[PDB]
Amino acid sequence: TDPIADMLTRIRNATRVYKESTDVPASRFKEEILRILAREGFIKGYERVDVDGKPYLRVYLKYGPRRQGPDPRPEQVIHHIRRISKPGRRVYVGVKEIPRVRRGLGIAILSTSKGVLTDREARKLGVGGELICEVW
Amino acid sequence: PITKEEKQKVIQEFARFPGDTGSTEVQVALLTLRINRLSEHLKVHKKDHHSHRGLLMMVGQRRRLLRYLQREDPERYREIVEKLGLRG
RNA sequence: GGCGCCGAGGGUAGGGCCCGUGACUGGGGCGAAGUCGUAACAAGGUAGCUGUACCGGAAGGUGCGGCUGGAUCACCUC
RNA sequence: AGCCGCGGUAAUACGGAGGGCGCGAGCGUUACCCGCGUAAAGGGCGUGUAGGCGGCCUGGGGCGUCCCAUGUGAAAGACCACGGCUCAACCGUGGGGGAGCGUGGGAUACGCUCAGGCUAGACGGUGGGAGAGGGUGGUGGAAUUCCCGGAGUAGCGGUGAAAUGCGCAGAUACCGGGAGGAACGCCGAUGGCGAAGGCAGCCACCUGGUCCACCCGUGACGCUGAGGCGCGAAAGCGUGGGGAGCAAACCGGAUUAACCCGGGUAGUCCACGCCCUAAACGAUGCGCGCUAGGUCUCUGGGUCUCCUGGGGGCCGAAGCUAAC
RNA sequence: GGGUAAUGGCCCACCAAGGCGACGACGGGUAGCCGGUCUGAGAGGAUGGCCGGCCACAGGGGCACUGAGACACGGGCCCCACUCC
Repeated sequence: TDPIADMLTRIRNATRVYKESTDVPASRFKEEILRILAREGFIKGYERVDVDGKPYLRVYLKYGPRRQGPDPRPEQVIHHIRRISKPGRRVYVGVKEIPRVRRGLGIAILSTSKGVLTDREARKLGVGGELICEVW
Repeated sequence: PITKEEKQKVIQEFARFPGDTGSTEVQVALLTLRINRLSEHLKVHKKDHHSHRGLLMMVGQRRRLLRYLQREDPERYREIVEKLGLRG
């Protein structure tokens, strides 16, 4: 069972149907993830909520302006959201082997040796980690 | 025809403490009681395959209940297997 | 120099593998127009699909059982 | 060369000429290299082991991974610059780099190992519900076959025809009773249950699986899954054995010049054992968890503009153009 | 225990007991391995007689002297097939 993938998935299906928010299982490693995608713009932000004593991490799906012409469905922000390094197929890389996000327009969540950072934050501090997932 | 009152005895027999009605020992205990009952059934209804399947279900489940208590605490595991007459 | 063993031949018996050839058996593909015959009887139905048993030189046929499809104002059955 | 394809009186290499591309000699033929399943590709299905991956919180050691330092793996050779023949294939000189290995130090997020705590998966407890789950033991009716008794009797049972059969008798459609066996209507319904098969007159007993509710307890003891083990309609095969219906080989009429109809034994049947394919279905690469999601009809539980768990019909997003 | 490259093999003797694997060999077939070369940028497959290093092969098979190292090489000895005298 993969908690991360299952999480990033909800985020996707959340935008497809065009919802205001989506609840997810509260987790430390997940919190940081959602936190980063919020500092960039992929998501409007998140918040902690305890449902019947159960902690969650409902996130706010952010959307861009209106389409070019008479058409509802606002312009999406997260055009994609998959994971690379996952159970079974562990995928690790070094600072000199760091991947390449979608032409800067996005971030590649890397579980470096200095906390959950991105492709650049890792390149700068010169640290490598695990290819959590690439968002764009 | 049984299985309705005798449970209280079986449970309170393997109950590690007053109120315990589902411990690893209890689960296996009550589960074993079912296997014995089912076993006494197939011997009469050999042409009964369905229930025969459920037999391996509890037997397979029971063994799993054993291996667990084994790697977690082989102390109670040796006792439960003895109090149940399982492989003396 | 002599004796014995470690070694390796050869010979005998049994089994196996590879290569080449002969009386002879069965099946299949391809080349194309032809010989002969014809399963869907040229379709609600009929029929067909899959499998096994029996039968025939062959075309195949046929019974049982499990599914398709078709269809109108008309159920499938031996 | 490979492929589409050309000629039978014409487009071109069916032949040749004029023409054209490449070319420093050339060009040519031949031999060697370079994800996905609803309809080619579903195991028959199920229980499980290896194995691999494993919800939440804190901490420690610390491997894997990442980084830094040193040395070798050299040279050769590739890359960069320069020189010498100096146009190059070349050669020569210097330097940079790389993955990998060994030693030492640091790092900790995730994974890995371990300890104390949580359970939002499952199991167990209590209280309930639905179905042909399976097996065993009884019980009831229609219909079919045969005999006797009553009666009548020349025609009837059948296809569009007819033959066949009925012919001890007095048949067949009539009435009542008796013996045997098999299959078991209306309700059975886009239904339901079960591991698959398969199972549906009803009733009792043994027994399995599954759903729902309050929500205590033990505590992810998990999920899938190759061998192995058990097992599928009809079917053939061995032994014991009774009866009935139907029925392929068989027999006959007809048609023809055939499968429809009639009779019909072997046989099919029940139980044990052996055997166990294509199934079904296409919702099967298995399968699990989460996630999106409205209305209508139907099923089960507690509630009652509801929710959990199935089936069918019409969608929206998205996927697949190639079933639209 | 003998012998030597100086104990990890190997040869002889004795007692006990199994060892290895499916995260896949004992057997069959071809290829020598690597740096490296070409396709290439993809690094996957394939090939390797020339260049350098590391191994095996003296017509074949076996043993062993030689021997600091020139140690199963050259060469020598024996047998089989075969050529010449």
